[PDB]
Amino acid sequence: EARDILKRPVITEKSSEAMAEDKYTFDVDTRVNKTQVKMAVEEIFNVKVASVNIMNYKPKKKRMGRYQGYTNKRRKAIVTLKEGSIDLF
Amino acid sequence: IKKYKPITNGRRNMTSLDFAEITKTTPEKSLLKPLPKKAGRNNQGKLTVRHHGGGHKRQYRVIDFKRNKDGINAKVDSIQYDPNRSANIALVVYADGEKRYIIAPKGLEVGQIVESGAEADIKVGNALPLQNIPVGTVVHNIELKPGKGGQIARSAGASAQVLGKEGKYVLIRLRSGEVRMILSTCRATIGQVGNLQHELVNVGKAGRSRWKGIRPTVRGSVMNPNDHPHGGGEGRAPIGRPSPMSPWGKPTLGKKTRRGKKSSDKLIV
Amino acid sequence: VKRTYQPNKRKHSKVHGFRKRMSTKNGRKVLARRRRKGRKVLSA
RNA sequence: CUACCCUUGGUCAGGUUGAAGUUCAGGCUGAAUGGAGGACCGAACCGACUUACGUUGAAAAGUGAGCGGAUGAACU
RNA sequence: UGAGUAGCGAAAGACGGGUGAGAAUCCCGUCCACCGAUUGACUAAGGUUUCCAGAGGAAGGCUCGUCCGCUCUGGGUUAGUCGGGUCCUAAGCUGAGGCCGACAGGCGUAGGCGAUGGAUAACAGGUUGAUAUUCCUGUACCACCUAUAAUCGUAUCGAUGGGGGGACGCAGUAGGAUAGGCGAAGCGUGCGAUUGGAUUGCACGUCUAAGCAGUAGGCGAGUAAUCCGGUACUCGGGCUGAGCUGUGAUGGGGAGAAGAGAGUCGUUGAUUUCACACUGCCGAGAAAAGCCUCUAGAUAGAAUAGGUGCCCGUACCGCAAACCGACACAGGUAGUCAAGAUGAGAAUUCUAAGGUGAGCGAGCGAACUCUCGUUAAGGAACUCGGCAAAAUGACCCCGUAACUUCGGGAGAAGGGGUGCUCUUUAGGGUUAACGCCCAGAAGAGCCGCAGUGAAUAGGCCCAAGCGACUGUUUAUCAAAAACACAGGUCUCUGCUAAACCGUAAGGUGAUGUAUAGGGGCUGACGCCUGCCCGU
RNA sequence: UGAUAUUGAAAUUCGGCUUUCUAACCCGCACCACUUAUCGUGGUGGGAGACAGUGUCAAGCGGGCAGUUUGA
Ligand SMILES: [Mg+2]
Ligand SMILES: [Mg+2]
Ligand SMILES: [Mg+2]
Ligand SMILES: [Mg+2]
Ligand SMILES: [Mg+2]
Ligand SMILES: [Mg+2]
Ligand SMILES: [Mg+2]
Ligand SMILES: [Mg+2]
Ligand SMILES: [Mg+2]
Ligand SMILES: [Mg+2]
Ligand SMILES: [Mg+2]
Ligand SMILES: [Mg+2]
Ligand SMILES: [Mg+2]
Ligand SMILES: [Mg+2]
Ligand SMILES: [Mn+2]
Ligand SMILES: [Mn+2]
Ligand SMILES: [Mn+2]
Ligand SMILES: [Mn+2]
Ligand SMILES: [Mn+2]
Ligand SMILES: [Mn+2]
Ligand SMILES: [Mn+2]
Ligand SMILES: [Mn+2]
Ligand SMILES: [Mn+2]
Ligand SMILES: [Mn+2]
Ligand SMILES: [Mn+2]
Ligand SMILES: [Mn+2]
Ligand SMILES: [Mn+2]
Ligand SMILES: [Mn+2]
Ligand SMILES: [Mn+2]
Ligand SMILES: [Mn+2]
Ligand SMILES: [Mn+2]
Ligand SMILES: [Mn+2]
Ligand SMILES: [Mn+2]
Ligand SMILES: [Mn+2]
Ligand SMILES: [Mn+2]
Ligand SMILES: [Mn+2]
Ligand SMILES: [Mn+2]
Ligand SMILES: [Mn+2]
Ligand SMILES: [Mn+2]
Ligand SMILES: [Mn+2]
Ligand SMILES: [Mn+2]
Ligand SMILES: [Mn+2]
Ligand SMILES: [Mn+2]
Ligand SMILES: [Mn+2]
Ligand SMILES: [Mn+2]
Ligand SMILES: [Mn+2]
Ligand SMILES: [Mn+2]
Ligand SMILES: [Mn+2]
Ligand SMILES: [Mn+2]
Ligand SMILES: [Mn+2]
Ligand SMILES: [Mn+2]
Ligand SMILES: [Mn+2]
Ligand SMILES: [Mn+2]
Ligand SMILES: [Mn+2]
Ligand SMILES: [Mn+2]
Ligand SMILES: [Mn+2]
Ligand SMILES: [Mn+2]
Ligand SMILES: [Mn+2]
Ligand SMILES: [Mn+2]
Ligand SMILES: [Mn+2]
Ligand SMILES: [Mn+2]
Ligand SMILES: [Mn+2]
Ligand SMILES: [Mn+2]
Ligand SMILES: [Mn+2]
Ligand SMILES: [Mn+2]
Ligand SMILES: [Mn+2]
Repeated sequence: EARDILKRPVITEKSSEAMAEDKYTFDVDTRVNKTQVKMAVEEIFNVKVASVNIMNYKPKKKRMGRYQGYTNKRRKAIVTLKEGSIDLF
Repeated sequence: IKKYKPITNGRRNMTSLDFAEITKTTPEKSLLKPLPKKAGRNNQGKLTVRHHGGGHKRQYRVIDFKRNKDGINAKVDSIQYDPNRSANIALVVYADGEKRYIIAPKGLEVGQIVESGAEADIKVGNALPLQNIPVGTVVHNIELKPGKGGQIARSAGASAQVLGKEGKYVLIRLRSGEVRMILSTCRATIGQVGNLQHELVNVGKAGRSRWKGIRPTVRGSVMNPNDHPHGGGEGRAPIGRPSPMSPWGKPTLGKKTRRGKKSSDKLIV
Repeated sequence: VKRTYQPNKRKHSKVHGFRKRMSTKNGRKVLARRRRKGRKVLSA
C-alpha cells in the first residue's frame, strides 16, 4: 500500500539543510518508484508533488566482535514539494 | 600485367595485374551485400584442414550463376572486380529493370546483348541449354545438374570443349583435360572466362599472401616425430621411410584418392 | 610482469556462475556436491 | 596467463628519401607536378642483442646503460 | 643458535610557531628542492566504504607517532534530457518443431540473447565538511497526455512487406574554419632604499547550449498488391549536406586587485580538433534498427497553456599505499587532456597549470664491493674475444669508391663553417603601407682555450662464411647458420572434390569449382641441375 | 575387396556372366505447400537405379593409434 512505501523520516545535518530549503529526506522500501513515493507523500501528508529524488545504498559493514557482517541495504529518497509543509519535532 | 620497379629490396620482383579491364565503377553494386565472416575453423571450432586464416575483409558477391531468369534481353552496366572469385565479373541489368552480377568472359564490351534460355544465340555472352550449342563450342560454366547453377568451369581464366554428343548427356572436355558426359539439360555459358593472365602475377612480398587468407606453412621435415612422420632426426634429414608422407600418415607423392565404387564412375572416361 | 588472473566480472559469472553451472548436467552435479558438503557459498 | 583464430574498436611526435602515373624541351634522356614502399633516421609503443648490478633479491625472470622494430607478417 | 647480526624497498630538506604525558616523523608558516607528454587533470576495468567530520593509539605502519588507506561514533552517492535498461544487430551463445544419437546427449531451421559498434532530446554558472550535465540560479529540448482547433468527411496512421538511406578499407597532399599560443598603445596595482632607472614593474584581455540569420562538399516529364523503387525514348543555373562566424541568450553570469561598487581591443602565428570529404592505391573494405518512402490494410479529426516522464550506475582509489603481483612491493595496467622558453618534434634542458619531498634516522668520511668523474707517458701491449669504457653525433655547404639485380651501395669515406655586435639588404605571406610574423645573403668589428661553449642527436673502412631480404622462435640459461617467406617443382583432387574434425548428423574446404583446393620437397634472383629401374 | 539381407521385373552367352525397364532404395537440385524461414515433412518434375548406402560375416592394407617384450 502507501503506508508501507514510506519507511522512516531521516534526520541528519544534510536532511536539515533539506528541510531548510523545502526538501524532506525519506527512507523508503526497495523496488518502490519515485512515483509511489510521491503518491505516498500525498496520501500520507496532504501536500503534493514537485521533485521526488531517489538513490540506493549498498549494505555497509560492521563488526560486533568475531562476527563482522553487513547491514541492510538502504533506499533513501528525499522529496520536495510544490506546496505543503510536513514536520513533527 | 604491370612490372614493379625494384625500389624496395623486399618484393623487388613484384607484379600487379594491370586492372584497366576493371574500368567502369570501382565500387560494388549494393545488390550483393550479406556475408561472409571469415572462418578457417569448422563448426565446433576445431581447426579442420587449414593453413588458412587472417586476411582482408570481403563482402560477398551474389552472382547469378544459375541464369534461371532466362528470357528477357540484358546489357552490361559495368565490368567491376570480384575479390571472392579470381575473375572480375560484369554487372548486367534486365529489361525488367532487375540487375544481376554475372561472370565476365574475355572480351565483352561495356554494352552487350545475349540473354539466357531457349534461344540459340551461340556467340559469346550468357548461357544457353544444353544439348544445344555447336559441338566444338568455346563453352564454359557447365552444370552437373539441371538448374543447379553451373558447378564446373569458373575461376579466372577457364575453358571447356563442347566436342561430342552421346545422347541423354553431351560430352565435354574440362580444362583439366578430363572428358566426360555432362547431362544435356545443363546451362553452359559461351566464351573463355575472366582474366587471361591471373596466373602470371607473382606475389612478390611475403604477407601479400597474408593479405589473402594464407597462413605460412611449416614443412613436415622439420618439427618433431610426434608431430609428423617426417619429424625428428639430427640436422637436415632424409625422408627416411619410402614414399613421402602427409601428416596423419598415408603416402602423398602419387597415391590416388578417388573413391572406390563412385556413383559417377559410369558417366566419365 | 602480468600475472595470471586479470579479473572481469562478466567472465567470472560466465563459466563459473549459477546459470552456467545449471546449464550442463555436470554443473548440476557440481552444485549437488558443493551443496552436499554444505558450502556457505555455492557458485559465484 | 599463454598459442592460433573469429567479430568489434583504438594507437603510431617529428624529420627523410622520391616508385608509378601526368606534364614542357627528347628518336626509351634532363626539369616540374606527383606521393609509392613488409623504404630510411628517430620518441610514443612493442621488443629483448650486450653488459654490469641484483642472486635468504625492490622482483619466483627485474633494474641502469647502450640495443632491435617502429605504415606494418605493426602494436592492443 | 646464528645476533643485537643482515635488513628497514630508488628520492632533499632546514628552521620557526602550535599541539601534546611524550615529537626528526602530526598541524601551521617561510625558504629550499623534485616531476612537469607528468610524480599533473579526467575517466574505463578492477576493487567495494578505502570517501567525510569528530574523537582514539593496544595491534596494523619495516623507526616514531599527537598521525593514517588503522580504531570507535556519527554521516555521506539526488538525472526525462550523461553510461546502461524500456531501441538495433556482429562474432559467438542459445536453438520451438526438426536430423542424429548405448544412455548421458551432439548438431540445427524459425526465432531469441549478445556491444567492443549503429541510433539516442541541455547547457552555463553557483554551492558543501563529504555529491553534482543529477542539488538550484538562469536559459532550453525530447516524448506523451489533457484542454482550445484556421484546414478534411464510403484529410490523418501507415505496415513486423518490397524501396531509399543508415553503410564504412588503406595511404597522401593542399585548403576553409576553429580551440590553445605569442606581443602591444584600454584596463585593474605598485613606484622600489643595494650603484642605476621611471612609455617602469607584474598581473588580465571571457561567456554555453539550444534559436534566429548565411557560409570548402556532393550530385524532370511518361509508360510496363503500389503513385515509390529499378529499366528507356523526345525535349537547355538548384535538390542534399555543412565546419564556423554575426545576432539574440545578457541590463545575466563571470571576473582583477583592496581602501572601508570594474576590462572585453588589436595584430600575429595555428593544430594530431572539424571531412573517408577530396585525391590516389588494391589486398576490393559488417549487420540490423532508428529515419525517409511507396502502398497492403486501418481509423469519426489530425503554434497557445497546464500537466506526465520509470529501473540500474553515481561515494573514493584508478601509472596506484585502495587494481593484478602473499607486502603501504623499483614490475604489470585501455583511453582522454596535454601550456612556456629552446627546437623539425609528443626529442633535449629548465619552468606553467598542478603535484611531491617518497614511513627510520644521527654521525664518521677506514678496508672491500657498488654507481659516478678525472688521470702523466704509452695506446689493445689486456683478453677466448676491444667485453666494458672511450671516441662519433645537430644544422648549412662542399665532396663521395669497388660493386650493382641500376633501385642501390650513401650519413660511404671524408672536407669547411657555426658565438656576439654593427651596418648597408634582400626574398617569402598577412594587411589601405604602416608592423606582425620567418630568414636568408654581404661587409666590417668584438671576445674566449674552446661558439650546436649546457642537455639531448651515426664511429667508420677492408675482407671471408651462413641466410636472399622485412618478419618468427625456445615466457623463466640458445634470436641463430634454425622456422617463415615470394619463387620453383612433384603429387592428389570433376565437386555430396580430394584433404580434414565428429564418422552421427552437422561442418571446414568454399557460399570455392583445375589460372582452383589439399599434401610433399626446395626456398629471392642469376647460371644450371647430369649417371643408375630393390622398395 | 567378396559372399549376403535390404532386393524387384524381363531379355543373352553356361544358379553365375552382360544389358533394359521401375514399384524398392538415393539426390549436398528444380519447383509447390506447411512457413513472414537454404533445417526438416510431404507433393510433384526430372536424376540414378536393384548396383550405390546400410547391418552381418569374410580376406587384405594399416606405428595413424594402443599394450608390451627387447636375458644373465
Ligand atoms: Mg548529449
Ligand atoms: Mg540486447
Ligand atoms: Mg600519469
Ligand atoms: Mg612506503
Ligand atoms: Mg618555436
Ligand atoms: Mg611529509
Ligand atoms: Mg647514513
Ligand atoms: Mg673524458
Ligand atoms: Mg675465435
Ligand atoms: Mg652537394
Ligand atoms: Mg648521400
Ligand atoms: Mg674457415
Ligand atoms: Mg617473444
Ligand atoms: Mg558429410
Ligand atoms: Mn538515480
Ligand atoms: Mn626442430
Ligand atoms: Mn610417427
Ligand atoms: Mn625422419
Ligand atoms: Mn647429417
Ligand atoms: Mn568447499
Ligand atoms: Mn548476487
Ligand atoms: Mn620500415
Ligand atoms: Mn636485461
Ligand atoms: Mn632497456
Ligand atoms: Mn627506426
Ligand atoms: Mn652493534
Ligand atoms: Mn643498530
Ligand atoms: Mn656475524
Ligand atoms: Mn657487520
Ligand atoms: Mn646496517
Ligand atoms: Mn623507504
Ligand atoms: Mn618542528
Ligand atoms: Mn605544551
Ligand atoms: Mn610543511
Ligand atoms: Mn579518510
Ligand atoms: Mn610503531
Ligand atoms: Mn539511455
Ligand atoms: Mn538456432
Ligand atoms: Mn527439442
Ligand atoms: Mn540465429
Ligand atoms: Mn558501447
Ligand atoms: Mn569528490
Ligand atoms: Mn626591489
Ligand atoms: Mn639607490
Ligand atoms: Mn566522482
Ligand atoms: Mn611476489
Ligand atoms: Mn607499485
Ligand atoms: Mn602497455
Ligand atoms: Mn611544448
Ligand atoms: Mn621529456
Ligand atoms: Mn606550482
Ligand atoms: Mn693516461
Ligand atoms: Mn695524455
Ligand atoms: Mn694512436
Ligand atoms: Mn690495432
Ligand atoms: Mn697476453
Ligand atoms: Mn694479444
Ligand atoms: Mn663494446
Ligand atoms: Mn659524412
Ligand atoms: Mn635471415
Ligand atoms: Mn630463453
Ligand atoms: Mn636471450
Ligand atoms: Mn556418435
Ligand atoms: Mn608403440
Ligand atoms: Mn600394464
Ligand atoms: Mn648385467
